[PDB]
Amino acid sequence: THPDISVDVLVIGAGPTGLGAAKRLNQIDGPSWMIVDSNETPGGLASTDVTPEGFLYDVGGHVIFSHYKYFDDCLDEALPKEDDWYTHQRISYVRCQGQWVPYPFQNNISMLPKEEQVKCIDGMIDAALEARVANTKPKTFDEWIVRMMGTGIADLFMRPYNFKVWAVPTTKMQCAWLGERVAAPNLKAVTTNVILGKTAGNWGPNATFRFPARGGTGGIWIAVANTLPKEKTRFGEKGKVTKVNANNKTVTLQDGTTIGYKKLVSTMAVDFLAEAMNDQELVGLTKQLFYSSTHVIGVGVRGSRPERIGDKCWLYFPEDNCPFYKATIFSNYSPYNQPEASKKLPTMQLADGSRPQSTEAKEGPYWSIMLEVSESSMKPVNQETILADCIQGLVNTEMLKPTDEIVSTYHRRFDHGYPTPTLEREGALTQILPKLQDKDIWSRGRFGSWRYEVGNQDHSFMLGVEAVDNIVNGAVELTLNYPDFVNGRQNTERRLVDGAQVFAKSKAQL
Amino acid sequence: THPDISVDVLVIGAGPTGLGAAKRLNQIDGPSWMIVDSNETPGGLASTDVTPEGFLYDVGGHVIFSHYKYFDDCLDEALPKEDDWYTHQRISYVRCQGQWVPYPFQNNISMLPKEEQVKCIDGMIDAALEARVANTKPKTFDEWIVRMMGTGIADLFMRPYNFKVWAVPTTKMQCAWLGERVAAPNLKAVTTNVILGKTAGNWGPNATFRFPARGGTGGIWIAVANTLPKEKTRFGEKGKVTKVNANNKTVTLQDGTTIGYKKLVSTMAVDFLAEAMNDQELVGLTKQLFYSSTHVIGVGVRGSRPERIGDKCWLYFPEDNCPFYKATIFSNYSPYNQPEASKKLPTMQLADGSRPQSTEAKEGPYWSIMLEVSESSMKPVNQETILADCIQGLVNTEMLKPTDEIVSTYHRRFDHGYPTPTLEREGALTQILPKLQDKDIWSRGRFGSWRYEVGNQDHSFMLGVEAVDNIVNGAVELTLNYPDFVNGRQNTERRLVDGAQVFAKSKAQL
Amino acid sequence: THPDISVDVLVIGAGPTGLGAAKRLNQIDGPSWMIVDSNETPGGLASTDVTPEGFLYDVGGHVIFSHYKYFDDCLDEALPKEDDWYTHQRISYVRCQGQWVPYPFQNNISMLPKEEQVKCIDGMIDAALEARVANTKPKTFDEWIVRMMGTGIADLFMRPYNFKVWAVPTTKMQCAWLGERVAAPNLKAVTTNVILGKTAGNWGPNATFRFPARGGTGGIWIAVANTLPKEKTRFGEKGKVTKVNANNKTVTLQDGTTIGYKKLVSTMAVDFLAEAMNDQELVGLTKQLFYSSTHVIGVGVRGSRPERIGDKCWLYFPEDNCPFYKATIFSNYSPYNQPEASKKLPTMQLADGSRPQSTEAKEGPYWSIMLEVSESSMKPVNQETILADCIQGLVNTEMLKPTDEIVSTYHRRFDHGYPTPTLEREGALTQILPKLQDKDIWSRGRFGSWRYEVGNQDHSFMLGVEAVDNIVNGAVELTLNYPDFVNGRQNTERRLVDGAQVFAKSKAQL
Amino acid sequence: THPDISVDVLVIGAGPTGLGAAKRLNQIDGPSWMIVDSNETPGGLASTDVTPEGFLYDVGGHVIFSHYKYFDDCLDEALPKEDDWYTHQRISYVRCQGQWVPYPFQNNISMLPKEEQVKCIDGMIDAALEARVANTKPKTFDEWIVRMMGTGIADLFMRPYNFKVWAVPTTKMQCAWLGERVAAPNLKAVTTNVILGKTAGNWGPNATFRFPARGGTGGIWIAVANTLPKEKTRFGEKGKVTKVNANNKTVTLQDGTTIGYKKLVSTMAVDFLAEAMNDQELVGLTKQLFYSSTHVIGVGVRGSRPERIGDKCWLYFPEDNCPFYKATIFSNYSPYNQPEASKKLPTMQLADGSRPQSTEAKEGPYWSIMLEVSESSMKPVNQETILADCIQGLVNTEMLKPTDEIVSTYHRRFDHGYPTPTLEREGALTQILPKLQDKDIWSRGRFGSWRYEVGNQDHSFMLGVEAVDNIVNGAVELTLNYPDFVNGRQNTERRLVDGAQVFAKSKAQL
Repeated sequence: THPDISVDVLVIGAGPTGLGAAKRLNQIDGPSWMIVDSNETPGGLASTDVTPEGFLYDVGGHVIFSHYKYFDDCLDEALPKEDDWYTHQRISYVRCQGQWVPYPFQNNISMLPKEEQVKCIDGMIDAALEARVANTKPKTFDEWIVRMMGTGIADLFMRPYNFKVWAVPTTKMQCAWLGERVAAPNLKAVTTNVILGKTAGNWGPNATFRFPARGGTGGIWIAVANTLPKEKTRFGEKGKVTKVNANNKTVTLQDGTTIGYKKLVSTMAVDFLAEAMNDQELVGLTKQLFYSSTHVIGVGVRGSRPERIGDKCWLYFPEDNCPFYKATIFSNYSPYNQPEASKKLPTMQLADGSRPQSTEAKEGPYWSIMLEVSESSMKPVNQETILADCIQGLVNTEMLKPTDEIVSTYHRRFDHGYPTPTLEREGALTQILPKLQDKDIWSRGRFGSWRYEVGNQDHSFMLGVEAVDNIVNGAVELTLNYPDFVNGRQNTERRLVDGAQVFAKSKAQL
Repeated sequence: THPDISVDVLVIGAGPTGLGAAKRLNQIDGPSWMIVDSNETPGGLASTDVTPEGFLYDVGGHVIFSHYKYFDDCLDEALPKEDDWYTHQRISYVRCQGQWVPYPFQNNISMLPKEEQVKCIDGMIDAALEARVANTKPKTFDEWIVRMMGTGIADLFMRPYNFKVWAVPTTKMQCAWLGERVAAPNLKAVTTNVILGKTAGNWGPNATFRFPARGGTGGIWIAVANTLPKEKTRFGEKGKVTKVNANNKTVTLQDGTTIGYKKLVSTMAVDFLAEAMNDQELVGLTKQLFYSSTHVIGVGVRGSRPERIGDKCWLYFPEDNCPFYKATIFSNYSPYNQPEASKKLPTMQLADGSRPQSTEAKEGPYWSIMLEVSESSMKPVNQETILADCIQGLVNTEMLKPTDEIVSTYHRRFDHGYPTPTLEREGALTQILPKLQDKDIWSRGRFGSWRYEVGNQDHSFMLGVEAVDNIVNGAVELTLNYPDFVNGRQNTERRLVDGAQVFAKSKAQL
Repeated sequence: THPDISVDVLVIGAGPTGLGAAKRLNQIDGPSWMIVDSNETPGGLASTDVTPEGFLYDVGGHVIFSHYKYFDDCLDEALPKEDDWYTHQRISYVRCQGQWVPYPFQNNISMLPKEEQVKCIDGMIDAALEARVANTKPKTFDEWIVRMMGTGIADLFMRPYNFKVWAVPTTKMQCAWLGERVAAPNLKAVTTNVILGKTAGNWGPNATFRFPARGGTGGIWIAVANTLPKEKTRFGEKGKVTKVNANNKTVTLQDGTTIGYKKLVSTMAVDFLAEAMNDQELVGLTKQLFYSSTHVIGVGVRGSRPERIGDKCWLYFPEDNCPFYKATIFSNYSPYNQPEASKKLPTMQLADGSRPQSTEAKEGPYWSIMLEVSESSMKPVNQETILADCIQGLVNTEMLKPTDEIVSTYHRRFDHGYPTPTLEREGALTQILPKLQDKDIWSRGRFGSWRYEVGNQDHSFMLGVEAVDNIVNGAVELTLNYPDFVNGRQNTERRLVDGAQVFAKSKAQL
Repeated sequence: THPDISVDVLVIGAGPTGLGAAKRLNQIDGPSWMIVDSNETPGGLASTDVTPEGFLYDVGGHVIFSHYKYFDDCLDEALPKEDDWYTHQRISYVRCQGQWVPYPFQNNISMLPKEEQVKCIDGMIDAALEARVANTKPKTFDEWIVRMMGTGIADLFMRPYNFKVWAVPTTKMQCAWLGERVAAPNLKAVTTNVILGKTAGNWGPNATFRFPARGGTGGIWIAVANTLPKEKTRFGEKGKVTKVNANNKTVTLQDGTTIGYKKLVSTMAVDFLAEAMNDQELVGLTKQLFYSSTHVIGVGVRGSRPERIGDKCWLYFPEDNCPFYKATIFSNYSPYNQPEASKKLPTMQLADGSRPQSTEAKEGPYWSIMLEVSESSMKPVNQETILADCIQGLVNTEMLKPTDEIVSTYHRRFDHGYPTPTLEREGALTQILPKLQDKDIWSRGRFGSWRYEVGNQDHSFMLGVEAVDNIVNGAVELTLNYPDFVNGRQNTERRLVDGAQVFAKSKAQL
């Protein structure tokens, strides 16, 4: 029997990855292609939400630092105007004992109490002395932390914070994933900074970043998707994949429409993929993979941006005085993330969780905060209380005075939030991925390929892109198999306009 | 003024690199392309010469181990029949103090005299003890050798041999070039072999290889070049580039024909390239690069293959009893490298350089030997005596009895033999290569890009191929910039028939 | 009430230690003194027994190597004649897999099977590599063995042998005791010896030793004791100490005679001493100390000394094919340890445990063998079978052919054989010894002070000597508290004739 | 010919060493003995001088910390009353950049400027990291300093101070002497002190010490000498040894009197001894030794003890703002080192070097300061200026305000001040000392045996004591040959009343 539609390359999911695939496919204009999504709005986890009070909220506050000139070109195409972007300097801090410690924590010990400085420097001297002699490699994340920082920093920040974010102990995670993630503190420099009381907040890929002026990060992907031929796309309930038959290479959607593919590029969660395939081997294989759900909490609060907050972007909270691991001053990114000052809104509550002194709509201005709370089977959260706990933590961390008027509240739980880099991960993936590809299926993405090392927006985009480029031009998928390689360099070869396009354009010219 | 010919991509040189470029170009069938060469026969340094007495000789006995399935595919295309190739197991030895020591030398100490065994194991223990404590990296090749093996093996083999081949001391070469070249010996295994008297000759990329049944390795490249459209090739005095004007992107040939290009893939020696451009900056820059001239000596000798030689493939000679650093029993590769048994040839001389007892044409059978002798400004040779010294060395190494009858003598001096991995090399290349590419000039190859690490046949072929793939598809030149990356893996992504070709073929089917 | 006898210094036990005490006391001739013993013959554990068939047997074959010129002087006084001593070269071997491996075992790996040479050298390389980096110190004997030699030599010899002698696992013993006992293998020298098949049997304090011509080693202490005033000695049942009252400083003998002292030098087993004091604190403290019983076996066998034995002195047996840890060819020391050639003796049995072919008294000559078998609560023995098992071991080790005729059989069990250097030892001794000295009691000797490091004959002699010299001249007991100090030097200061004696003589001369 | 006097043991020199010899000889009461000295007052370098204004001064402010219970006993005998001694807690500082840094300097980095704190901690980190890997031993004192501390502390304190005291560079001195002298800083504790701003002034043999109430330290040795039989002594011009004949064992004094000896204990400078013997070999050998002359400066100053001085005992001065390496607030030791308050004295000068405002004799109270200034051929001093320069340095170091009234001035040069522990020292001594003892001569003392390690008062006393105890009782001279052994322990064995004395007494009681 013949399928309703038949393409050479079928792309499932219109998130950054699938949009990357579609962008490269459309750039080449070679094989016939088609992209579907169960969501009427493209963007996936990189989309933006809006509260009834006019407050924008990303999925955990995203930031663009690209290793890819291609990604750069696509973004410059989607939003070409100068005033489409705001450029921001990275201002990051860590909350440790009533202090704001300049990121990276391990490099700013000088801003700690003396008693803790002692412990940290001690552990550092220990770890350094042993590292001078070591020959083996760290087995676990925890081991890597101890070797690179010391027990002082490990117990004061690393262990509790990393459990607070990853929802698993650092002893159950691997250590191959932190090439450009976790900085390795140098003893001499650290102690020098402890003596001189100076700082060093230059380390990190996020040195200087940019953010879309309007519509949040989702606007970027809507704008990108708008560069694609509308007829080659299928977003909404009409594009929801419900079945995948790999034996005869056909995908069945929600409405019943069947598509035939020669090559499949799937960016949905790989466990969902196996579940769709009805391949018990692959289901059982994927069920060895571990992830953590993400709770995104939004708070819109009345008043000018406090002096206490300043130009802070995002902050880490390793302590237990709050349920969230990271907060973001969203209002600092773009004035269009929150309502204008002339907008009148009623006070929902005070930061202490009591009635307002007035239930009338007052003017602004406003500012916005976005918190993230992790969940797993090792770290459950209570949904009905999590908002109140988040606000209460905002009080306890001196983010909000108990007199501060809360204008809006947001809360959304994402089942698949983080692809946990456990010890069993590669053991599962090196089986799952090659077996999918032998059925001509390229499963890529934050949950398609499950590798956090390369699970950022640009990374995903180029996962889709390189998947397609592999399928067509036999290119090697560097982004997928060599995270250190791609993250360690400036990828300037692949562009939105290639020699193929140029030469063909000059070919049809005559 | 207009050029006589205009192409999008112009390829200079029909060696393995240029032919790689041409192969990928012709595969994609995108932009207009043209390949030229000053030689009527394609193959470059990978070609085959023949003596008037019917003996075949490569340029140093070229042996194939491919890291590239693309290279594999092109070869399988050029010579498709089963009987086009002969399969051989690697048999390699090192001549050390009247002994044949199985490659790798550093792992077969057991075949040495006891005193030297002691020296070697001593040096190895020292080096192993220091390595347990080392935190820095070796500055020079010499340092790398001492750290990895010890002064015993260093003085007994590594230093004198490496001078004998590289024509420069090991203290003037870098060490970043020897990933899969030099084997790092393990103390425990080495000593265990010294105890048991066993051998370990499985290390090396050459474990098993194949050789073209006829026409030497040059026949391979003729066969490859024959798969190209004849009209898009220009081989001979008509294809000799004498001028390169990068400012207006035009090349002028010997006959006067001018060819305009948009992109230039040049495989000629980079210093010759600068000389052709008349770019004094690039001339002065390239003249900082170092190379060694190579003498190829051939000796056809009467008689069946001696028991003493056996099924040996190639042999290394670190000592000073001979001027050559390597010999190759070329007759072992294919029975068509030398005349048939029934062929009658007069004896030229005995192995001791004396007159034969009979100058009449006698029957065979025959066997063949091919030597290589380095030359530089640090290691000058005398051409008028080098043949006699090579034969005399063949006697001194007990390769030939002084009674053996020499039937044929070959001798050729290639001015650009080896691109020397000096300390200043990268210092020059990181200037030269980017400046050329800014003039849209991809200078690739053994002397186009000057990197021995990746200067083999497959390596060169893929230098051209990936240069083109970069120009057209924006792929990254992994073979050029990341020799360890390409050498340490199995490159299976890029094939002679890609998804582009397949999908286009299915599109022209309807 | 008054004591029957009153002396300034009382010496209990006429073993080497007590004899040392008595010798220094008698040299000084200062304070009044007296020495008692329960045995009519002085010598203690360094005495000789005789079988009814005329075979002499020490207590485990004793060998004299002196660290003390004083000990030397006393010996030269007791036996001054040239023919009172026989000089011998140390010929020692280890029985491992049908092989006689030259002592020290860990330095003569070359005389082992290849398969075991490999293991041993592997372990040595590992151990050397870790030792290059180590900064701590070994906790136990076992750890010391592993760090210094490797798991190869450890499992092949050190562990099984050291259990076979110490009657405790090497993990329960300390490592501070082996300064001049166990040799530390040098990797380079060892491997060089494995290469050249050479030997290294020069290590050890026992380089060239002497042995008393007549009466075994006991004759030395009889001869020494015969330089003491008979009236100041009390050997026999009359001299058996059965009570010690430290409060009023009185000693009650067997017959009831009471001896009052100002200072007490006790050489009996310290636990026995506590039991004699009826001091429960000291009994409890001493019961924490650990010792092993020693079984001494003797075999007189008919025939000339075989070629298979040669000039071997003592041999170690790490394997389990025999119950004994060491054997000694006693007949090699002196021709008087065994009956003369003309002596006629009946054959008791054959070496395989069967009746002789002839029960008549036949001529010789003869040779003698002495075996030692350890016993503890971790290594129980069966006395009724131990002799037969020892002979069987002599068969299994190719010491005795089953045809050999056994002329005499000796067996004696010494309850206190070895002062086991357990981990708890110093923990006990550093309490026991100072608490005894506060009661003016110097407990010295192999079981008086319980330190194997310094439990040799000369060591003991000088333990008594230095104890007295401390009591009289306030000399520091270096032999007791600094075993490494006294063992690592040539003690030439203290002589049998000192300046005091000289000047006193020259004073009485006028 | 017969000598006018004949003794068994002759003791030259009535310093602490010779007095030790005399004390032990007189204790034993064995051989005949005699002690001579060219000085009518016993004490040697440990004597006290007095200025005409009634100010006492030792030879560099001597402080007693005893390793010897024997030394303790002799002192308790000489000055038995409780009020004969004053007890003081050690208060020591280092003058570095207008600061008082608590001893030891290397452990109190916290009290330094930040810029120098950084340098010091850096050097410490480097040195620690290298030390984790080091497998050799330091060759020179300088090397030891760098290894144990770092280039920071080395350049800031160690090098300049140690030159300022030893009068030779730290590169010319050996490192085998500093066991209990120089502290080895622990990086962790040091950095902890730097963080917390804490201190650590507990390290050092001089934790709590005592001082003779009257007559300085010389009073001690006079009091000791007064416990000897006067007839066996010979102090002054009569006891001046001018000639020594070793071949016939006789000594010729100043008056011509000859004394025959069987054993000689010389405590005079060994070079002077060789000069006295006219042994050219020994002179040539002794002149290979190196010493440094010591200048002692005294300043009596009017006024109550300033708050600026406090209860400071002695202070080190590494900088070049003064010529002296050490100062001692001698007035803090005893109120009897300086005149009583009611004493009336004129003012010699103001501390800035001008006339006083009043040349009339006013009252006190007073206080005293004693400086030490080294001299050699590498560090020459000017005698005529050295006093004024010392006072000027007292001004520059803010010890004396320029208004301070100087009451008295002392200045004495000691040709043999310090036995410099050079690299050639042991090379000379291991020849000189044994060759003297072969002529029955025991050269002991600060310049008799020339070893600073053990050149303190108690050390010297016990050098004589142990020399004699070796001559008589064959005791080992641990103090001479094993400085680490004696300094690292509590020597409690040898007492002023020994078992010989007790037993002999009790024997003469009956």
